[PDB]
Amino acid sequence: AAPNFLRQIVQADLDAGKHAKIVTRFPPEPNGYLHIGHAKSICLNFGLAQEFAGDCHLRFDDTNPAKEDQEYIDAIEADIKWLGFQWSGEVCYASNYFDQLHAWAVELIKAGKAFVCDLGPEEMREYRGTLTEPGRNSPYRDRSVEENLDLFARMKAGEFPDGARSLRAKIDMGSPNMNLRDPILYRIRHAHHHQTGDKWCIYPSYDFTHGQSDAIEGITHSICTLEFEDHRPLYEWFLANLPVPAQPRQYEFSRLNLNYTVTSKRKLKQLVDEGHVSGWDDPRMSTLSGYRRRGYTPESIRNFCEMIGVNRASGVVDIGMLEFSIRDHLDATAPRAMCVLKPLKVVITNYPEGQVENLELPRHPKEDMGVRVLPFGRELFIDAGDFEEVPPAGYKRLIPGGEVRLRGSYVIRADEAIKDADGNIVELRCSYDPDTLGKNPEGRKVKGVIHWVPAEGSVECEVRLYDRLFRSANPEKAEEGGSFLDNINADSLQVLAGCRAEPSLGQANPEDRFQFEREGYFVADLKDSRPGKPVFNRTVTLRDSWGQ
Ligand SMILES: [Cl-]
Repeated sequence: AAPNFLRQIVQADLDAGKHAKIVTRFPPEPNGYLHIGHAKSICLNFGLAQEFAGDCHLRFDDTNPAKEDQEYIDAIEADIKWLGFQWSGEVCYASNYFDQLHAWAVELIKAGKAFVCDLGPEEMREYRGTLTEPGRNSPYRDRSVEENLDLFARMKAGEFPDGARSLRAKIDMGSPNMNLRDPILYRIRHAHHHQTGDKWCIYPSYDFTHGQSDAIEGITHSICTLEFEDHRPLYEWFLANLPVPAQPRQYEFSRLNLNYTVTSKRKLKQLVDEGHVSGWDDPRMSTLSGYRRRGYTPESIRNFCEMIGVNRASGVVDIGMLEFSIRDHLDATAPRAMCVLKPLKVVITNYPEGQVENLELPRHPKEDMGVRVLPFGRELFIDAGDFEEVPPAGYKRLIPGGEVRLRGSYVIRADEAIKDADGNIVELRCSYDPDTLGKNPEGRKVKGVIHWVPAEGSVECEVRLYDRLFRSANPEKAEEGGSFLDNINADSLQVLAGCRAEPSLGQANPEDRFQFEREGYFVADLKDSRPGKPVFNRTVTLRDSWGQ
């Protein structure tokens, strides 16, 4: 619903009679798992290309030599495919461009627009200056082209140890823009690269790789977050001073800032490494893997991204919007079922023992989704919460001598509560009114309707009740001497054993989603569900409990 300024930019080109296909890219570093914030970038880059029949590349920004790239490459590809998108052509890797990048660096040296600098980090930082205090030229800035070429070649050949010298662009140490103050282009690092192995011991900087990768790929619209807005002059400087094959243009959008959420790599790691969650794909984690395992649908995430739009204004999005999105999608699309979370045995005293009625309940109140068969008979389970000896005001379920409707079934009456030696109710003996199937009793009213399952045929199962991992809107903000862990929601997970699902749920497959009557929306966990024995995660409650 909200405006998307990039959509309007592309449409204006069309309105002006321009027919060039758009080419976007999603360019993550393969060094972390994606989170919900990345879904906005994914929906933006792939979605724009889809909308206008262009291309979106997947590019791994793998310029850094690291050991565990493949783990992250695989996970990132799986998230993108799960969201339903497809990159055009082959997967791209920034490391594929190392030869060309090095060639272009030599061109800058030859044009007197780059130099080899020997300054150590202390001097390098001191010479850099600040936004208010202008920097100083490196003492090596006036090296000859010949000397720069020789030193750079010797860097590439592996002559010097890590950090001994770097190649820098020669721009302006007095620039009000820090990125134009002779930025580093190459550093020495003797390290094995996941793609190119031991071939390189010089590696290019983010800025030297970024726009040049875009040009090589023929990117038309290079989309990044506002964090890199002040990099645009440098992005443009390289394109203006290199014989690049294309002139991609950079656009910046405001990142997704959800409340109640942590997305920072270091805090996520601590949550995982210290056992606050089960792993990176814990249903409470803001990872895309976590969101999937929670039961969110790709539709709900794409719908949410569409709803918040794309703009250049920083601002917080309430996580209730995302919770609404999955609520809305599952309300419309998910089959209904009954699962008794806290079972209480019920005996229908005037129901003939050994007899059964096979009631048929629609899987959806509106869609043509078939029926579930619910055997009704003498032995049932209801939720223990739906009977009270001493009811609170407004209570609408079972009380002693009182009635309740069983969903899609009969009106029953609580006639005797059986208690154990400790005073716990272990059985509720009820009568039913055989004239009430699909009919209200004549001359009296029944206040409430509850879910229920047959005792014989119910599926025993584990149900995990999930809620927000954090209980405050800005969890990273803590009191003096505290941390973000102080804001953890102690009620974020409740594991229930011995729940009683209707028989039809015995045929649930991993990732099947349901509305559990009067309880919420649930998914059969993709890892722990096995045939005949689902394990259910609560995806979201029926209605908002947190407010805003
Ligand atoms: Cl860098």
